[PDB]
Amino acid sequence: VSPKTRTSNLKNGLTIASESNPLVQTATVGVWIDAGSRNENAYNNGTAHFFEHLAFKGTDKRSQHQLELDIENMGGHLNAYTSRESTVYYAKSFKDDVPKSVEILADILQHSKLAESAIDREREVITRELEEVNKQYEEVVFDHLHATAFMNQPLGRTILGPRENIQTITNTELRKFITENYTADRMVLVGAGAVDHDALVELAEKYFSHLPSSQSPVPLGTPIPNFVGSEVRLRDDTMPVAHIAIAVEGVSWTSEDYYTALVAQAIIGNYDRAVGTSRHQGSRLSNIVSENNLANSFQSFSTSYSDTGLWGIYLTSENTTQIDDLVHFTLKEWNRLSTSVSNLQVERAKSQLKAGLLLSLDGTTYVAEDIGRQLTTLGRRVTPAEVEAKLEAVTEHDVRAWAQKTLYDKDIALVGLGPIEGLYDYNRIRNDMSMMRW
Amino acid sequence: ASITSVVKTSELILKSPLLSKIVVPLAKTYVKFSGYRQLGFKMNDLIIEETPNMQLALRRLPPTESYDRVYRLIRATQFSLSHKLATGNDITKPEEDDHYLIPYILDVEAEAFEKDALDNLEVV
Amino acid sequence: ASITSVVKTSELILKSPLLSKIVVPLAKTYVKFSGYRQLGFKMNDLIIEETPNMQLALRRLPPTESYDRVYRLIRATQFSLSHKLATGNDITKPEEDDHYLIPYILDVEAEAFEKDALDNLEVV
Amino acid sequence: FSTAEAAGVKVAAQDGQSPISDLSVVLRGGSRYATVPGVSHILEKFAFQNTVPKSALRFVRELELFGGKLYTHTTREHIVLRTQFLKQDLPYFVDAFANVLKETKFQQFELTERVAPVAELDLLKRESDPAFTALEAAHEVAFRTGLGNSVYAQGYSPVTLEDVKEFARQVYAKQNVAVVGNNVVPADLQQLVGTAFADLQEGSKVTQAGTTTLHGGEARVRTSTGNALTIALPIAEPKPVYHALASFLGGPASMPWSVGASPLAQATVGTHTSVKATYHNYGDAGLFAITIKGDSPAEISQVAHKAVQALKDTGAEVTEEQAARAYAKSKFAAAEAFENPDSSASVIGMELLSGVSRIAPENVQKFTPAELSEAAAQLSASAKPVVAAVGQVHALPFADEL
Amino acid sequence: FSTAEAAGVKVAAQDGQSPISDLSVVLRGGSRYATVPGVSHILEKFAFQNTVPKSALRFVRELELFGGKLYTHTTREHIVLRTQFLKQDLPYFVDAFANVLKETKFQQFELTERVAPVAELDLLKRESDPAFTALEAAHEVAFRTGLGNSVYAQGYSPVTLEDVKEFARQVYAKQNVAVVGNNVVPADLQQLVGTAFADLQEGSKVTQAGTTTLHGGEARVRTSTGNALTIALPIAEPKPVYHALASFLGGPASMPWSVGASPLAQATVGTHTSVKATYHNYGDAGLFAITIKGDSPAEISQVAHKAVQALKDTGAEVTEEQAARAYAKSKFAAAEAFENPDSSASVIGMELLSGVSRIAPENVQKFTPAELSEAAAQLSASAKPVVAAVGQVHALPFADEL
Repeated sequence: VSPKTRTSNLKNGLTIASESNPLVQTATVGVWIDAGSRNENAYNNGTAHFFEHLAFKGTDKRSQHQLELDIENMGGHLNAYTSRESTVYYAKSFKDDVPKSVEILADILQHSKLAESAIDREREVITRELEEVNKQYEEVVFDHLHATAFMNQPLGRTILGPRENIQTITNTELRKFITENYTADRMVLVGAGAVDHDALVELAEKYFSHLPSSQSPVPLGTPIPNFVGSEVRLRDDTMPVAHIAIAVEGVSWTSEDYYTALVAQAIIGNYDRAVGTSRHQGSRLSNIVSENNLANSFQSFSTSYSDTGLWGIYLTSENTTQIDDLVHFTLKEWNRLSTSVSNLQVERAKSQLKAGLLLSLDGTTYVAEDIGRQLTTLGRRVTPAEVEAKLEAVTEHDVRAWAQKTLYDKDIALVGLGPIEGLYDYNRIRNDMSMMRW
Repeated sequence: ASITSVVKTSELILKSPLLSKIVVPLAKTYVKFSGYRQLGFKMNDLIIEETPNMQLALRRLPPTESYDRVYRLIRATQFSLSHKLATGNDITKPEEDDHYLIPYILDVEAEAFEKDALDNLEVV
Repeated sequence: ASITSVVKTSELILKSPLLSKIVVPLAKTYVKFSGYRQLGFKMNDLIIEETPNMQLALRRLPPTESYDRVYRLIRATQFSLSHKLATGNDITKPEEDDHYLIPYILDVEAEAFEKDALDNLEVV
Repeated sequence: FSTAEAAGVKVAAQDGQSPISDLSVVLRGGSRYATVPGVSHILEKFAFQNTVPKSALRFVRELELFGGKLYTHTTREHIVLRTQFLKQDLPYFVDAFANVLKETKFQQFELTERVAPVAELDLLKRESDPAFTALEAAHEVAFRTGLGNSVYAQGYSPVTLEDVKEFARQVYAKQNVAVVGNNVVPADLQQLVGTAFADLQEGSKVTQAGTTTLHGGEARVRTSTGNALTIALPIAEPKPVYHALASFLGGPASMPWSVGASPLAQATVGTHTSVKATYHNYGDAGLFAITIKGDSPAEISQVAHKAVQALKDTGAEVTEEQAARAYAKSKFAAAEAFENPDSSASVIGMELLSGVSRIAPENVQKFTPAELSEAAAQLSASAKPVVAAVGQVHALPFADEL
Repeated sequence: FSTAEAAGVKVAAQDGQSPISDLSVVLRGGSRYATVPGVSHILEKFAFQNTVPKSALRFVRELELFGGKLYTHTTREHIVLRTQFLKQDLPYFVDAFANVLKETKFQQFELTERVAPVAELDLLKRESDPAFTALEAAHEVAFRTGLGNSVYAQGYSPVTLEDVKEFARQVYAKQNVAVVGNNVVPADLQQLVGTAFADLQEGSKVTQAGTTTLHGGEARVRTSTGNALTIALPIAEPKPVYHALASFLGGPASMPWSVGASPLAQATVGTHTSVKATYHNYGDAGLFAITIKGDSPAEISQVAHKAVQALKDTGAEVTEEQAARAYAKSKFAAAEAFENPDSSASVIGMELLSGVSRIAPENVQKFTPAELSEAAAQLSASAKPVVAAVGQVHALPFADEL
């Protein structure tokens, strides 16, 4: 039984949340913000990601070089990432270097220069990033997947933004973005590892007390997405591996079906020919795929947002003449979540998940990421006892009912990249979303 | 029938003193009248091989055993088409009639049957 | 008919002043009424390719020319099934209607025809 | 980690307040002890195959019911087999390790169909990074055998079932086995190991065939899949100052979208190249390496010159600021290594199997500017520099150019 | 061979009394002059492809009507294109060479479909012999660039059509071309070359990018296709005594089913290994090599030790008998080299292009025992020994062991 997550607020409405571990000697402190690319419009799309670059380009006190030196002298590192709904800025350090790291984070968030010279310099760096994501096939597939599933909607936009915006982003719009979005009621200061909660609250009172509050404070993790059944094909005969994602509209963080969708996802599970144990997994799809050499890997996913989600599978295969079989067998395993699953699969998946949700948190950065994610999506850290109860409440009837309303005979978003000549047209893929025998 | 079945039932009989006393002599005569040794076959050469399990067991034979099996099958086919029987050293002597394939097929089937069982497990 | 034939006859006509004066304007109207440019094709995209010689010429196209041809064929197929015509930049302008494939097929055919001749040589 | 002994097996455990326990068997069976090339990698991959009590299939299906996970890796010193599970499932995992060490059926079909193909995919994934290849090549040049043996199984030298069975006969013995339990009650682990590993052979300590000898040289691995260059300096007397020097020279950035303030980081300005200084202590010898990868062989060559200059410059003078920065970066690196389960297990494994007491991160020595500059000076003035070039090798530097 | 000049082209011809003539164009375009790795091999393979007057197809069909044959090879110094035909067909062959040098259409499809695949089969056939690989590896270590460039095109460094076309622009020029006619009337050849090669560019002398630099080292090529080991010694001042020393040390047997009386031959007794000492003069540097192949890496290692000892022993004393044996074996080797059309062409090619007057076999110097022992002493005590191991490289010797 893990130590209790302590939570305090400041007057502005900044949440401080901590989980101490007296067995480690490092600490991860950082700021989780309930804001990301989705908060941009079409004209300033790319701003949030642009700011992330400039946050490390110098503040009103420390220059770019001084910033570098200060962190080098601390001994640990700083890291940041911007997603569609969430931005994170954290610092991993030694136990007693925590006050330094909180001070640096407070500086780069509140007091960043955003100097025209630096805007202009990064504008090329970010332009080069547009032509090099092209290599990260999983990311290419998932970005096209969001773009098509949420066609012409904010969740459909990329994080980098269009080339056009990169050339026209000004310090004015950068400043406007972080003034509107980086408000105290949207921010959580998180500490995990060798942190004292009371010490962290004091550091918050010292550095984050002059943060603006938003005019209308909504609760943390407050949001209408209209999913489009659709396909993007990026055929490239020169690539040896096909990458395919298939998804349906999934569940939000606060859906009542959140755990049901996780259990369903665990019934299909993951597979990777490179891992020794994968040929012995219990999942039916795993057995079909491994026996017939249909794929190098597959990974089931259930991505959530504040008001929607995507539930589906990502496949990679070199078997270019049997892509049809791979997709066919995958979707017939999904059909069985509607028609055939019983207590046998459901209780097996529950067993696997009860551990999986706890195992994931195996270092201070993972713990901080868990506290930060849960605080910015649900408004609270959910105790493992509550999570164990919600998983236990999932029955086979719940899984069947969920799959019959979410998967069965529903539109999919489909992205294929690589040698995908063998991937059939939309109708034949979508026809596998039901079974004529049932 | 599975090789596993055949081997288990045979072991029940070989255990029982009474049963073995009456079955083993019959089985030996049966084998003599069967006449597969007169075409230079070993018993295991006759087992049906057009099955996933048997194809896997044959792929696991050591190369030497596999080359020798191919020759016995070719040689027996030549006796069959010529309507001749083996003579001399081509006749399989009882001491040469070794169960070279049985351990491989028993391992393949053990896994196949465990997989079937475990596909039907119920968390208690 | 072979591309070689077509090209040689065309060159005879283009040489003759009289002939070119009467044939070139006809050929230009023919091409306008043919209407392949309105599906975004270049003339050479229409040449029959299911022959050894043409398969070899297509394999010798530079990769970029080959990728662009694939796109024009796919785009034209989509116009055909939709019963639409190209508009704007999809229409092939006369200056874009380049004979990208003719030099490749003429080289393939030159060798094929020389091989036929030389297969029939008689030492004198 | 309270070190104890249970039925002849050294057991170290540290209780915690988490629902998650990590149990690791550390074996003295890494590649420096490998009888034939690649055997330690193959033995690692043969863990959790069919045992006499429990098939590989049954083990995986039951592990899924506990939601446990399995991690294995091979180093130059150890084979590490780690399981991660919920605290309460400890007895199952102890018994699983016992079955692997006592009763593995090493069957030829497992080697051909399961073990060797997985070992081959493992290596191909690692080699996708040219820097991995360069640092492996550098150890091979520097040590030849022992530490110079390849860690991983290669196609040119095939491992046989008899090779693996012989090696396992040596390695899977009480004298070569240490049990390390993170977030495991120490008294409970001793009781379980004491019953489960009682009938394990005693065996004898596995030893390196031959003494560690140091050599200089060059390796030129021509690939078409990326470019890298290692500049290694073999160390005859491994000393803790080289950790501080590795962290000082640095190379990676401590901040997103930045180059960094470390000498080696500053050597990469204007280039799409990365650099990393590393120090490898192996008890009886050491290796100090600087690895540079990039897409341009011209840029790698450029950085390589600046890198060796940086080392020479350090041998001249270090500032007090820079020496303190080295202490801080080095304490941090020590702390995170003792946290990471993979490295943690091997650290206590080394303490248990050898007798090298672990240096706690809080006890990491502070080196003065004098001590750091002296360490860099010895390296700049090495008689046996190693250079491994990977990629367009005709365009990468040579040792005599550096 | 009467050396003359016809329209700016150096022509050497020797009339004889046979119905068969050999005409060879020797080009200063070998691999030491290469701009890109493998271009001289590719240019050699592009000879007698499609020219503007005559297609490759037409050429081959007409060559069959004359019953002529075509031979091409690349060295470190030259590209040699030789034709063998009946005496009377001389004008056809001269005109064919003119078409190749003046009017080759270097077409991309020829490179992809014809030239590069043939170049790849050429190399794979040569590498089937591990001794070829070892001696190639040794030149690469010893010289790095120039003489250290690979002779043959490899897959890792693709030659492009623009590479080959640029190189041909330099090489196919009057300044880089020599014509050598065996059993060709010298007056008739001059008249024909004078009309056919008149419109060839003059161009400029192709040069080695950079001076020849000597280096020592090791190369370790892992193959699964047999074992070999070269022990090379780079020579800064090439001297004719090394021919005598190569022939003295010997290695091959001079009679069937025997071992031989040469020091290196006697080093192989009790082993299924072969040995060959070789000396390569390249004008400005040289390489003295001893190559040992065999199926057993243990036996190769054994012979390698004895081989180095043999060289040291020679540096001590050679008897008068042995020095005379060296003169005899060396005169014979010289004579047969001037006879073989392949090597003959390059010998006069080097006299015509470079200016190195040929040494007639009858004018081969006799070296005293003093001069031979001094040459061997200078090799045993070299600062830059090269060792290239091919095969099971973990089991083959290293430079520092020898």
